[PDB]
Amino acid sequence: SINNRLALVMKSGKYTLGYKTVLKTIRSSKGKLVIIANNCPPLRKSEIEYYAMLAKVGVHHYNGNNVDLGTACGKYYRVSCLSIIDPGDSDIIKS
Amino acid sequence: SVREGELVFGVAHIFASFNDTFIHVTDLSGRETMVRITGGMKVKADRDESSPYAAMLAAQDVSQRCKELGINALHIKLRATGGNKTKTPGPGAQSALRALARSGMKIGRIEDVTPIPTXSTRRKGGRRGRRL
Amino acid sequence: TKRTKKAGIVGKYGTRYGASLRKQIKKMEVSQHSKYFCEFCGKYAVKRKAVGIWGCKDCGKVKAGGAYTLNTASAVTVRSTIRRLREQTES
Amino acid sequence: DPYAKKDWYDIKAPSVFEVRNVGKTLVTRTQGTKIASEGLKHRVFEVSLADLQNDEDHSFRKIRLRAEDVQGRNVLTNFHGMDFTTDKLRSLVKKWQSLIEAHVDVKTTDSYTLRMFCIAFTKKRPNQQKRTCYAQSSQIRQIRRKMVEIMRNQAQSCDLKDLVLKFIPESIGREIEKATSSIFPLQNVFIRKVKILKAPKFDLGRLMEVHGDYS
Amino acid sequence: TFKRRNGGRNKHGRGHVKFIRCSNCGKCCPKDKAIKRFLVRNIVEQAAVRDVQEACAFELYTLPKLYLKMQYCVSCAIHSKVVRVRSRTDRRVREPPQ
Amino acid sequence: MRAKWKKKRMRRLKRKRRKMRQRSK
Amino acid sequence: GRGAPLARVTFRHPFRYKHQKELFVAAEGMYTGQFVYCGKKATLMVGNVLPLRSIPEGAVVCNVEHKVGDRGVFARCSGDYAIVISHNPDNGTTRVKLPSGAKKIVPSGCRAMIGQVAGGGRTEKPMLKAGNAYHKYRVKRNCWPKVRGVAMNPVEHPHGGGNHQHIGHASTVRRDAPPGQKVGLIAARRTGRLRGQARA
RNA sequence: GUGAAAUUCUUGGAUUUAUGAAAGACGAACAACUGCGAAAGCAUUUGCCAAGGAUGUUUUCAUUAAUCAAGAACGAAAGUUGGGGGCUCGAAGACGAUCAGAUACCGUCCUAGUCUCAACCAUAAACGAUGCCGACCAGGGAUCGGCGGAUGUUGCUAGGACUCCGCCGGCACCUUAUGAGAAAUCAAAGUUUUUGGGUUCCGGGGGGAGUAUGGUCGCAAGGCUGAAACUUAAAGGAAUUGAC
RNA sequence: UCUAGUCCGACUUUGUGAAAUGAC
Ligand SMILES: [K+]
Ligand SMILES: [K+]
Ligand SMILES: [K+]
Ligand SMILES: [K+]
Ligand SMILES: [K+]
Ligand SMILES: [K+]
Ligand SMILES: [Mg+2]
Ligand SMILES: [Mg+2]
Ligand SMILES: [Mg+2]
Ligand SMILES: [Mg+2]
Ligand SMILES: [Mg+2]
Ligand SMILES: [Mg+2]
Ligand SMILES: [Mg+2]
Ligand SMILES: [Mg+2]
Ligand SMILES: [Mg+2]
Ligand SMILES: [Mg+2]
Ligand SMILES: [Mg+2]
Ligand SMILES: [Mg+2]
Ligand SMILES: [Mg+2]
Ligand SMILES: [Mg+2]
Ligand SMILES: [Mg+2]
Ligand SMILES: [Mg+2]
Ligand SMILES: [Mg+2]
Ligand SMILES: [Mg+2]
Ligand SMILES: [Mg+2]
Ligand SMILES: [Mg+2]
Ligand SMILES: [Mg+2]
Ligand SMILES: [Zn+2]
Ligand SMILES: [Zn+2]
Repeated sequence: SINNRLALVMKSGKYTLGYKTVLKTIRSSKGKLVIIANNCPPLRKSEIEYYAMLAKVGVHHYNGNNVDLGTACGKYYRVSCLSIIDPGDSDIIKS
Repeated sequence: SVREGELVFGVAHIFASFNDTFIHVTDLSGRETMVRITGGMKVKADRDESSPYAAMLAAQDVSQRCKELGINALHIKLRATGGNKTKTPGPGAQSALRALARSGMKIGRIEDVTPIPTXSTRRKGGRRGRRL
Repeated sequence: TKRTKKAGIVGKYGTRYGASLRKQIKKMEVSQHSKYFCEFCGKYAVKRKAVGIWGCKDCGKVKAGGAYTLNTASAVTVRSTIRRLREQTES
Repeated sequence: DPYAKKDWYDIKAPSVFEVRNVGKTLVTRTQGTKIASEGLKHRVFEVSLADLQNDEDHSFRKIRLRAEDVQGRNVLTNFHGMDFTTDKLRSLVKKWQSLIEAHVDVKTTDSYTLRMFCIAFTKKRPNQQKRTCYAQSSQIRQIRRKMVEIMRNQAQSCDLKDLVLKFIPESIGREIEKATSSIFPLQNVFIRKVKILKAPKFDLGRLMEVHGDYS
Repeated sequence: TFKRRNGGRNKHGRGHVKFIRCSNCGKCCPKDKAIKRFLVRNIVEQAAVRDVQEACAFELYTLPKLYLKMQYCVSCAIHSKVVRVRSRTDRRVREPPQ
Repeated sequence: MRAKWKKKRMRRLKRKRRKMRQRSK
Repeated sequence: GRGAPLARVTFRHPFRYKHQKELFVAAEGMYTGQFVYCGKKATLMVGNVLPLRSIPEGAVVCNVEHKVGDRGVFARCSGDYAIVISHNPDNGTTRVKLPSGAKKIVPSGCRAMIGQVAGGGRTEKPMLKAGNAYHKYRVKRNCWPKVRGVAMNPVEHPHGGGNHQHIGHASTVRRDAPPGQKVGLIAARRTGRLRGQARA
């Protein structure tokens, strides 16, 4: 899994958690990698992928629902998707 | 339609239990019974149905009937009770096989076909066994 | 404080119907009135509307489930059984 | 009396084996609502491979032959599996050594579905001093894995006729022993049993390929 | 008084051993405690080998052997004389006899 | 008397006392 | 009056410009917004409706048709289902096990929904009250409460009358008894507590 | 089917033979003075999930430890409630024998049960009849796991298999007394009147009695806790000679 | 002493074939 690599970003890199901010980062090209939970709404999932394809940004499908993704990020709220602005330590390379 | 010298092989199913003996002759497929004589058909007491003497008489009748049908060679498939019960052939197995050999029948390939479970269902008698 | 030692939710029946029936109905009384995890939105906001019908308060998804529980034991077995058969046919 | 109305028929084996005169079998003569050919169809005959191959070294192996067609007085059979004799298997299973068994379901090019069973035993070295030749469970799993892989390859490519030709010399057994020697030396590597789970519907054209003109 | 160091069975470093059923009476007995004998003999008794061989339908044929593994309980082994009561000194001898 | 059966006898005797005492509460 | 929930499904009409509304017995696991596929080539997933010919052996199905096109008569109650046993390509028929445990032959063209009927386990919960039974049958039919025949007078029931409440004759009555005489255990092959293979 | 029989089945085709299918259970041989697990217990294949001992280590923390009232987890079989399943076997019940009698042993049929799920029960000769941690004190071979060294063979792909030496850890066994013990016997049950490493549980003649009572746990079956009055000169352990 | 219903057989609705067996 990518939990170990993701944990490093939460304390050393830059990120935005949530659907509204993820679109903002894709619009400004600040997002380098988009992670989406497996229970994300199908329409929302397609929209994010279309945005990422338009901005030439890689998309990775998280192995879990929004609950697991938030916990892996060291937070107490569900996250359907997130964007990585700064990889921090070898997060975008091996993905 | 058999010429002289040619052997017409049959299959003799010998079931040698400790209470009775069966001498069942069939074809190679086992789906066509030729003759079937049991030790109980040659004795009057229930105790002698499995005796070697009863098995010998049954074998003699089987051998005579086989010749009438043109059968002169027999494949032997001996078996005990099997299953979860005793695997030891009864006392009439040796007598029946020897009697067939001494009646003009040419013994073919002998095999043991006792049903052997690869595990099995629980045996009767309880965990303390048959107490005598 | 602890209002009842063991009766719990079946305390609404007072002294009626016998202890065994109250004990027997307690399992289903607790389950049918509890919140269940919503696989779609990820919230514990699924409650029974009617027998066999379970709707999520947040996302509005309505699901057909068990009479008193969202997922019956046989429901899980059927899904795995159907999944196994589909893989063989789709091989 | 009942035997006076039975007609004897000869059993013919496929062209794979040497001797085709398997034996003779009888059946009640054709009569209304009971056709003689129907009674003889799909009859299973168990005969030692020594008789078919006329070699006493193969007495330990039995061949299952089932009737396919009845052309005149000859019953045309076909390979329907094989198995060891009870004495043979009981002789190979000995104490102080490891027993390894494997099974695999494979489909031949003729749409025949088979279930081959393999068996092998650990072998002592000439200079070995310890009384046992046990193999570790991890080694057993490695050996079993190679048994399955080799069995699939030999059966998934060849047809039923060619596959049976490999059982007589036990070519598959030698290949398994050669491949697994790097893991643990083995002895008595055989294909213990072969089952015919699903067979393609009858086709007289293919049946006569392995049968000659017995007229 | 403790009669045997092994307690009449063969169990070390394990709690439970599944039982087997006595070949004679069917009594349940732990496998490590049952008396086991592996009997190998010709399927045809020596008194009938000559007759069967003369009637053989093949030029060469080896009579198959009968392999039977017998598992007895203590009571049946003693009664059947598979094992006998030995003196206190001779009980320790574990090597099979001649 | 075998200890197991003596134990069985006492257990039966305790049921009668239990039932004979709850008869009057 | 029906324990099993129902599902409203909208279909596109094959040749008319309009929507086609349908009402299906809901299968366990169905949810709103789910896509349901009906036809010969529909995939084997819970909720889809397939002909028995396309359903492999051992599958769990519900609302199975008895006649091709009758739209489902079998295994419709909550928590009930049918099991596909085997197929017979020669006869074009299929063997299924019904909820009662009986095996039946149906043509392979009969359709069936994959899965079991939702709402199972309903009957496990005790009613505990006459009023709960009253509400249950208030929406079914006029069959509750039931008065025992032995509590009636002879004029209105064969079991009525007598200075003690008792049947007075065998409660097992033959199959051919005329209406008004056929009360009690009708054509009973046996009576009493079902012990042993009887209760299988 | 039995010592012998009978209950029982059978020309309406029993038993027997071949083929095929279903059902449920079980996992033979391999299988051992072998392995794993806290114990109970664990044995068909492959995949997945988390966990673990030992070994190796010139890695890291630096006393964080040992044993434990209270309080907790697990705990064969049987049993209890309900659903499923219900082959085999089979308490109770019935019957056939045997017998002076036979509610038994033997035989035949069979209910609960035996399998599974959910929830309880917490007891076994649950035994190594031997609590756990630590040090020391004979010899010997075999075996299981890991590692180090040496060596030349393999119808084999440095390695594996085998051979030889050694180290650590484990299940055990064999000889022996310089030891211990009432002895049987024990390499610990040794290092104890030359008495003291640490710590928990627990016994005080035999019965009454694991009974009465109270409390507590359990749906129940019962579990845990647990007396007294009174009675008795023995009961008991190991070993010896006889008789049987 | 009867009867609705119900079960059962024959004829009727009721035609086209085949095979086995049997009678004249
Ligand atoms: K023993
Ligand atoms: K009413
Ligand atoms: K009533
Ligand atoms: K009355
Ligand atoms: K517990
Ligand atoms: K060692
Ligand atoms: Mg005795
Ligand atoms: Mg919301
Ligand atoms: Mg090794
Ligand atoms: Mg003694
Ligand atoms: Mg251990
Ligand atoms: Mg134990
Ligand atoms: Mg009522
Ligand atoms: Mg009145
Ligand atoms: Mg009246
Ligand atoms: Mg096995
Ligand atoms: Mg092992
Ligand atoms: Mg305590
Ligand atoms: Mg338990
Ligand atoms: Mg205790
Ligand atoms: Mg103890
Ligand atoms: Mg302790
Ligand atoms: Mg202990
Ligand atoms: Mg070693
Ligand atoms: Mg010693
Ligand atoms: Mg002291
Ligand atoms: Mg005392
Ligand atoms: Zn939701
Ligand atoms: Zn015994």
